[PDB]
Amino acid sequence: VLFQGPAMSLIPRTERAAFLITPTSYGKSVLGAPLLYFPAQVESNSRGLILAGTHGDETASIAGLSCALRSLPAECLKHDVILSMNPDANQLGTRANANQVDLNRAFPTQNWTEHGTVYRWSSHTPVRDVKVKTGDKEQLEPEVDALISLIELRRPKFVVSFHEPLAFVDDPAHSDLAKWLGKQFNLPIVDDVDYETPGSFGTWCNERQLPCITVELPPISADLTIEKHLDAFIALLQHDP
Amino acid sequence: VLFQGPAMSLIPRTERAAFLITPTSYGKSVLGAPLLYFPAQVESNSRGLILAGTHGDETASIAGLSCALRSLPAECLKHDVILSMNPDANQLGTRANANQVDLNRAFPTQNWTEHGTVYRWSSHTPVRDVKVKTGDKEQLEPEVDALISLIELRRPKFVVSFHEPLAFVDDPAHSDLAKWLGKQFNLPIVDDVDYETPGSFGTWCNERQLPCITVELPPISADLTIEKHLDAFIALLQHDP
Ligand SMILES: [Zn+2]
Ligand SMILES: [Zn+2]
Repeated sequence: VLFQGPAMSLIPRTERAAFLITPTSYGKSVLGAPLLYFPAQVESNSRGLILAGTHGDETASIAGLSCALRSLPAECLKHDVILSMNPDANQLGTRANANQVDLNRAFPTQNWTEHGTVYRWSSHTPVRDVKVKTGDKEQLEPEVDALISLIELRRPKFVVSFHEPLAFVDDPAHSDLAKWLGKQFNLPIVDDVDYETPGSFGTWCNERQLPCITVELPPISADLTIEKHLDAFIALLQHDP
Repeated sequence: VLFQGPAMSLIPRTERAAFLITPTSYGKSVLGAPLLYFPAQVESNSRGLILAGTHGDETASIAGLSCALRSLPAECLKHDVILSMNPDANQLGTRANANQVDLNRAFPTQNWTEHGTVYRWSSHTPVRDVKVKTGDKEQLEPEVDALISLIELRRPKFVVSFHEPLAFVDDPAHSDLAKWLGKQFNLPIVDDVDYETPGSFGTWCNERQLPCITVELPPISADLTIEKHLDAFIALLQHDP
């Protein structure tokens, strides 16, 4: 290697409480909060979508993505960013939205059904047994409906979605983007996990041929996320795949 | 000791995604989300107020308090509960609200001023230097205004407020409640920290003679919070001080 590639130049730390990009609303939550995204600032053929907050209690990734976004000069942002697609679940401290619907079981995939499912209470609980709803067959959850119209409208080339706490990069298709992510975040890659489950966002994306990678952080606090992984998020925000 | 006091009886784990208490709104956030509290269910002379989410990125305590609340039989709840008093900052992944105001520097205390202050970027950053607003002298932030009317209306006997990541129980007055909290959460007690700062909730409470204890968790994930401290939150929700 001939020289270390340059350090990213960043908004000064002292200025980082501000958002220099005014977000645009793409909808309204069940409780009536606005759903927000920060539009990409660079024109390019590989503009995609970086997303967090599918599950309202997986917040280390929301904090890391928000800190990264506010650390990046505004004109460097290559992708649309949604800090949280489920704002009600964030203020309720729940995995599910305000109707007790797991939004990752609520996309209208071909195999979607109305029967509920169960999620795991905490990472060391031996079984998944917390009952959770998967949606109404007549009407999408508004956070789902809204994310779907946004993707229709903006056409990202890919989505990277952040979760916790499974500690892996979930790759739908042996792809370089997933390898690059595993190296950035120092996490192992697994191949094709939950891309067939009724209503998962990965299932939904595969049906549309949309590359969708999920990065599952380990169970780490927001503070450790900022201190260990800030650069990995910032890199991602500027990354060409 | 003659026998171990009885285990708390809890809603079955399988049923815990539901809230059995319908919350009441006490206001609206800057972005227009509802501000919610769950009313105490037991009549008593010592009803108080348990609160989290002053800072939008301190979410381990929101998750723990929300999981505790949904674990407790509804009729056992002795205190009002606010899972998050700053829902916009939760969906934005920021410490400050949507106007970049630190809500713990925004209460109308006697010594409140309009000058901004600075908070610490992460727990191992050597100085506080992230600039942050403290409010408008003509008008309260709506999350502050709303919490203040709620306290006026309900008259709690005490407030316990959850923060992260300082790892201590901040006691304004050498009190038993703070000792009981330090023992429950296994955290050291410190005495009179930040109860004089302009606009802090502790300063504001002291001026009204309202006992206000702050529990600062260490920097821990939500998952570890649920697994190590769930019982400590559940106990608190039923505790007579
Ligand atoms: Zn998740
Ligand atoms: Zn705090």
